[PDB]
Amino acid sequence: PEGPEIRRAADNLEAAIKGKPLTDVWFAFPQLKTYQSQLIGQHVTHVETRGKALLTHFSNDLTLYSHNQLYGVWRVVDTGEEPQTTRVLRVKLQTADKTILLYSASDIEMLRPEQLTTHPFLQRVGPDVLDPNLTPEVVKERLLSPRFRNRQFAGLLLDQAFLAGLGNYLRVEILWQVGLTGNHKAKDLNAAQLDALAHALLEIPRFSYATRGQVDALFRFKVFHRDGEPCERCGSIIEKTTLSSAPFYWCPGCQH
DNA sequence: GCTTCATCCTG
DNA sequence: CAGGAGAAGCC
Ligand SMILES: [Zn+2]
Repeated sequence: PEGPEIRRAADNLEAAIKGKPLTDVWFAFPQLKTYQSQLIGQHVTHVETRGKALLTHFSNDLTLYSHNQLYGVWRVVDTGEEPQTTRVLRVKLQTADKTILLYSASDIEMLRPEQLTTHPFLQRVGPDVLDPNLTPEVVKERLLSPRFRNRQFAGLLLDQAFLAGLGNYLRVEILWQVGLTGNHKAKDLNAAQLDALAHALLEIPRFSYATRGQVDALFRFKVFHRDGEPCERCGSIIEKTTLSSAPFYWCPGCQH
Protein backbone atom coordinates (compact mmCIF):
# COMPACT_ATOMS: atom_id res chain seq x y z
CA PRO A 1 0.00 0.00 0.00
CA GLU A 2 1.88 3.02 -1.30
CA GLY A 3 0.98 6.70 -1.58
CA PRO A 4 -1.75 6.23 -4.25
CA GLU A 5 -3.57 3.46 -2.40
CA ILE A 6 -3.44 5.36 0.89
CA ARG A 7 -4.90 8.53 -0.66
CA ARG A 8 -7.61 6.43 -2.31
CA ALA A 9 -8.38 4.94 1.12
CA ALA A 10 -8.44 8.38 2.73
CA ASP A 11 -10.85 9.67 0.08
CA ASN A 12 -13.21 6.78 0.81
CA LEU A 13 -12.98 7.44 4.56
CA GLU A 14 -13.86 11.11 4.06
CA ALA A 15 -16.77 10.29 1.76
CA ALA A 16 -18.01 7.92 4.43
CA ILE A 17 -17.83 9.95 7.65
CA LYS A 18 -16.43 13.43 7.07
CA GLY A 19 -18.53 15.92 9.03
CA LYS A 20 -20.84 13.33 10.61
CA PRO A 21 -21.20 13.14 14.41
CA LEU A 22 -19.52 10.04 15.81
CA THR A 23 -22.02 7.74 17.54
CA ASP A 24 -19.35 5.34 18.78
CA VAL A 25 -15.57 5.19 18.92
CA TRP A 26 -13.47 2.13 19.71
CA PHE A 27 -9.73 1.47 19.90
CA ALA A 28 -8.09 -1.88 20.52
CA PHE A 29 -5.02 -0.36 22.22
CA PRO A 30 -5.32 0.17 25.99
CA GLN A 31 -3.43 3.47 25.65
CA LEU A 32 -6.08 4.77 23.24
CA LYS A 33 -9.15 3.68 25.23
CA THR A 34 -9.29 7.02 27.07
CA TYR A 35 -10.12 8.77 23.79
CA GLN A 36 -13.30 6.79 23.16
CA SER A 37 -15.58 8.88 25.39
CA GLN A 38 -13.72 12.03 24.34
CA LEU A 39 -14.51 11.60 20.63
CA ILE A 40 -18.14 10.47 20.72
CA GLY A 41 -20.20 13.42 19.52
CA GLN A 42 -17.23 14.97 17.72
CA HIS A 43 -16.64 14.52 13.99
CA VAL A 44 -13.84 13.95 11.52
CA THR A 45 -13.07 17.28 9.86
CA HIS A 46 -10.79 15.85 7.20
CA VAL A 47 -8.45 12.98 6.44
CA GLU A 48 -4.98 14.21 5.55
CA THR A 49 -2.26 12.03 4.08
CA ARG A 50 1.49 12.52 3.94
CA GLY A 51 2.85 9.75 1.81
CA LYS A 52 1.69 6.51 3.40
CA ALA A 53 0.87 8.21 6.71
CA LEU A 54 -2.82 8.91 7.27
CA LEU A 55 -4.05 11.65 9.60
CA THR A 56 -7.68 11.62 10.71
CA HIS A 57 -8.40 15.08 12.13
CA PHE A 58 -11.22 15.53 14.65
CA SER A 59 -13.30 18.60 15.54
CA ASN A 60 -11.64 18.88 18.96
CA ASP A 61 -8.13 19.27 17.52
CA LEU A 62 -7.01 15.70 18.19
CA THR A 63 -5.55 13.77 15.26
CA LEU A 64 -5.33 10.00 14.88
CA TYR A 65 -2.08 9.12 13.13
CA SER A 66 -2.01 5.69 11.49
CA HIS A 67 0.53 4.04 9.18
CA ASN A 68 -0.44 0.72 7.58
CA GLN A 69 3.17 -0.18 6.83
CA LEU A 70 2.95 -3.57 5.08
CA TYR A 71 -0.30 -4.94 6.49
CA GLY A 72 -2.87 -2.41 7.71
CA VAL A 73 -6.10 -1.88 5.78
CA TRP A 74 -9.20 0.30 6.18
CA ARG A 75 -12.73 -0.77 5.38
CA VAL A 76 -15.93 1.21 4.95
CA VAL A 77 -19.12 -0.56 6.03
CA ASP A 78 -22.72 0.29 6.89
CA THR A 79 -23.12 0.92 10.61
CA GLY A 80 -23.80 -2.24 12.60
CA GLU A 81 -22.25 -4.56 10.02
CA GLU A 82 -19.15 -6.57 10.90
CA PRO A 83 -16.90 -7.73 8.05
CA GLN A 84 -16.13 -11.44 7.71
CA THR A 85 -12.38 -11.53 8.38
CA THR A 86 -9.70 -13.04 10.61
CA ARG A 87 -7.79 -9.74 10.65
CA VAL A 88 -7.44 -7.96 14.00
CA LEU A 89 -9.64 -4.87 14.35
CA ARG A 90 -7.71 -1.88 15.67
CA VAL A 91 -10.05 1.11 15.25
CA LYS A 92 -13.76 1.72 14.78
CA LEU A 93 -15.10 5.20 14.02
CA GLN A 94 -18.88 4.93 13.78
CA THR A 95 -21.51 7.42 12.62
CA ALA A 96 -25.26 7.01 12.12
CA ASP A 97 -25.13 5.39 8.68
CA LYS A 98 -21.47 4.61 7.98
CA THR A 99 -18.57 3.16 9.96
CA ILE A 100 -14.89 2.96 9.08
CA LEU A 101 -12.69 0.16 10.40
CA LEU A 102 -8.90 -0.04 10.57
CA TYR A 103 -7.53 -3.58 10.66
CA SER A 104 -4.08 -4.95 11.40
CA ALA A 105 -2.15 -1.67 11.53
CA SER A 106 0.24 -1.49 14.52
CA ASP A 107 1.43 2.10 14.21
CA ILE A 108 -1.51 4.07 15.59
CA GLU A 109 -1.21 7.11 17.84
CA MET A 110 -3.44 9.93 19.03
CA LEU A 111 -1.67 13.24 18.50
CA ARG A 112 -2.20 16.66 20.03
CA PRO A 113 -1.28 19.76 17.97
CA GLU A 114 2.20 20.00 19.54
CA GLN A 115 2.89 16.35 18.65
CA LEU A 116 1.75 16.91 15.07
CA THR A 117 4.28 19.59 14.13
CA THR A 118 7.16 17.59 15.61
CA HIS A 119 6.19 13.95 14.99
CA PRO A 120 9.42 12.05 14.02
CA PHE A 121 7.98 10.76 10.74
CA LEU A 122 5.83 13.74 9.78
CA GLN A 123 8.87 15.88 10.52
CA ARG A 124 11.37 14.00 8.34
CA VAL A 125 9.25 13.18 5.26
CA GLY A 126 9.78 15.14 2.07
CA PRO A 127 7.19 16.62 -0.32
CA ASP A 128 4.26 14.36 -1.30
CA VAL A 129 4.17 13.16 -4.92
CA LEU A 130 0.39 13.56 -4.89
CA ASP A 131 0.64 17.17 -3.67
CA PRO A 132 -0.71 19.39 -6.50
CA ASN A 133 1.76 22.10 -5.49
CA LEU A 134 4.74 19.85 -6.14
CA THR A 135 5.92 20.30 -9.73
CA PRO A 136 8.49 18.53 -11.95
CA GLU A 137 10.59 21.69 -11.65
CA VAL A 138 10.79 21.53 -7.87
CA VAL A 139 11.42 17.80 -8.20
CA LYS A 140 14.37 18.38 -10.55
CA GLU A 141 15.64 20.99 -8.12
CA ARG A 142 15.49 18.40 -5.33
CA LEU A 143 17.25 15.66 -7.33
CA LEU A 144 20.17 17.99 -8.08
CA SER A 145 20.51 19.47 -4.60
CA PRO A 146 23.76 18.47 -2.85
CA ARG A 147 21.65 16.47 -0.41
CA PHE A 148 20.27 14.03 -3.01
CA ARG A 149 22.41 14.42 -6.17
CA ASN A 150 24.79 11.64 -5.10
CA ARG A 151 22.20 9.08 -3.94
CA GLN A 152 21.69 5.92 -6.00
CA PHE A 153 18.07 5.71 -7.18
CA ALA A 154 17.50 2.17 -5.87
CA GLY A 155 17.58 3.50 -2.32
CA LEU A 156 16.50 7.08 -3.00
CA LEU A 157 13.10 6.13 -4.39
CA LEU A 158 12.18 4.23 -1.21
CA ASP A 159 13.38 7.02 1.09
CA GLN A 160 10.38 9.02 2.30
CA ALA A 161 12.76 11.90 3.11
CA PHE A 162 13.20 12.46 -0.63
CA LEU A 163 9.62 12.16 -1.88
CA ALA A 164 6.79 10.89 0.31
CA GLY A 165 4.50 8.22 -1.11
CA LEU A 166 6.93 6.24 -3.26
CA GLY A 167 7.16 2.55 -2.47
CA ASN A 168 8.63 -0.50 -4.20
CA TYR A 169 6.15 -0.81 -7.07
CA LEU A 170 6.37 2.90 -7.87
CA ARG A 171 10.14 2.66 -7.58
CA VAL A 172 10.44 -0.10 -10.20
CA GLU A 173 7.72 1.27 -12.49
CA ILE A 174 9.19 4.78 -12.49
CA LEU A 175 12.72 3.63 -13.29
CA TRP A 176 11.52 1.29 -16.05
CA GLN A 177 9.42 4.07 -17.57
CA VAL A 178 12.47 6.32 -17.93
CA GLY A 179 14.81 3.50 -18.91
CA LEU A 180 17.11 3.75 -15.89
CA THR A 181 18.79 1.12 -13.72
CA GLY A 182 18.85 1.52 -9.93
CA ASN A 183 22.54 2.46 -9.62
CA HIS A 184 22.17 5.88 -11.27
CA LYS A 185 22.52 9.17 -9.37
CA ALA A 186 20.83 12.42 -10.42
CA LYS A 187 24.23 14.05 -10.97
CA ASP A 188 25.18 11.64 -13.77
CA LEU A 189 22.03 12.04 -15.88
CA ASN A 190 21.83 14.21 -18.98
CA ALA A 191 19.20 16.96 -19.11
CA ALA A 192 16.72 14.86 -21.09
CA GLN A 193 16.92 11.98 -18.61
CA LEU A 194 16.62 14.21 -15.56
CA ASP A 195 13.52 15.83 -17.06
CA ALA A 196 11.89 12.48 -17.81
CA LEU A 197 12.68 11.18 -14.31
CA ALA A 198 11.38 14.37 -12.68
CA HIS A 199 8.07 14.08 -14.53
CA ALA A 200 7.72 10.31 -14.00
CA LEU A 201 8.27 10.65 -10.24
CA LEU A 202 5.01 12.61 -10.15
CA GLU A 203 3.00 11.43 -13.15
CA ILE A 204 3.13 7.68 -12.49
CA PRO A 205 2.01 7.91 -8.84
CA ARG A 206 -0.70 10.37 -9.91
CA PHE A 207 -1.73 8.03 -12.73
CA SER A 208 -2.03 5.07 -10.37
CA TYR A 209 -4.00 7.20 -7.90
CA ALA A 210 -6.42 8.29 -10.60
CA THR A 211 -6.87 5.01 -12.45
CA ARG A 212 -5.72 1.86 -10.63
CA GLY A 213 -8.96 2.15 -8.69
CA GLN A 214 -12.07 4.34 -8.93
CA VAL A 215 -11.11 5.97 -12.25
CA ASP A 216 -12.33 9.39 -13.44
CA ALA A 217 -5.55 4.25 -20.72
CA LEU A 218 -5.51 2.67 -17.26
CA PHE A 219 -2.53 2.16 -14.98
CA ARG A 220 -0.91 -1.28 -15.13
CA PHE A 221 2.39 -2.84 -14.03
CA LYS A 222 5.12 -2.98 -16.68
CA VAL A 223 7.74 -4.78 -14.57
CA PHE A 224 6.45 -5.12 -10.99
CA HIS A 225 6.09 -8.85 -10.30
CA ARG A 226 6.65 -9.71 -13.96
CA ASP A 227 10.10 -11.27 -13.55
CA GLY A 228 10.53 -14.14 -15.99
CA GLU A 229 8.19 -12.41 -18.45
CA PRO A 230 9.03 -10.50 -21.67
CA CYS A 231 9.35 -6.71 -21.55
CA GLU A 232 6.52 -5.11 -23.50
CA ARG A 233 8.94 -2.47 -24.76
CA CYS A 234 11.96 -4.46 -25.96
CA GLY A 235 11.07 -8.12 -25.42
CA SER A 236 13.98 -8.93 -23.08
CA ILE A 237 13.20 -11.06 -20.00
CA ILE A 238 12.46 -9.02 -16.87
CA GLU A 239 14.63 -9.84 -13.88
CA LYS A 240 14.37 -9.54 -10.10
CA THR A 241 17.24 -8.76 -7.75
CA THR A 242 17.43 -7.36 -4.23
CA LEU A 243 18.50 -3.70 -4.13
CA SER A 244 18.20 -1.55 -1.01
CA SER A 245 16.46 -4.36 0.91
CA ALA A 246 13.53 -4.68 -1.51
CA PRO A 247 13.05 -6.77 -4.68
CA PHE A 248 14.07 -4.73 -7.72
CA TYR A 249 12.26 -5.62 -10.97
CA TRP A 250 13.91 -4.37 -14.15
CA CYS A 251 14.57 -5.05 -17.83
CA PRO A 252 18.26 -5.48 -18.80
CA GLY A 253 17.28 -4.77 -22.39
CA CYS A 254 15.94 -1.25 -21.99
CA GLN A 255 17.03 -0.05 -18.54
CA HIS A 256 20.58 1.33 -18.53
C1' DG B 1 22.36 0.52 4.96
C1' DC B 2 21.56 -3.58 8.16
C1' DT B 3 18.48 -5.57 11.49
C1' DT B 4 14.23 -5.83 14.02
C1' DC B 5 9.26 -5.10 14.39
C1' DA B 6 4.89 -6.57 13.11
C1' DT B 7 0.69 -8.82 10.57
C1' DC B 8 -1.08 -11.38 6.96
C1' DC B 9 -0.06 -13.99 2.79
C1' DT B 10 2.20 -17.76 0.37
C1' DG B 11 5.21 -21.73 -1.35
C1' DC C 1 5.44 -23.12 8.94
C1' DA C 2 9.19 -20.50 7.53
C1' DG C 3 10.06 -16.04 5.32
C1' DG C 4 8.17 -12.79 1.73
C1' DA C 5 5.62 -8.30 1.30
C1' DG C 6 7.20 -0.27 5.14
C1' DA C 7 8.62 1.50 8.72
C1' DA C 8 11.33 2.01 13.39
C1' DG C 9 15.26 0.73 15.64
C1' DC C 10 19.81 2.00 17.03
C1' DC C 11 20.83 6.08 17.36
ZN1 LIG D 1 12.93 -3.93 -21.97
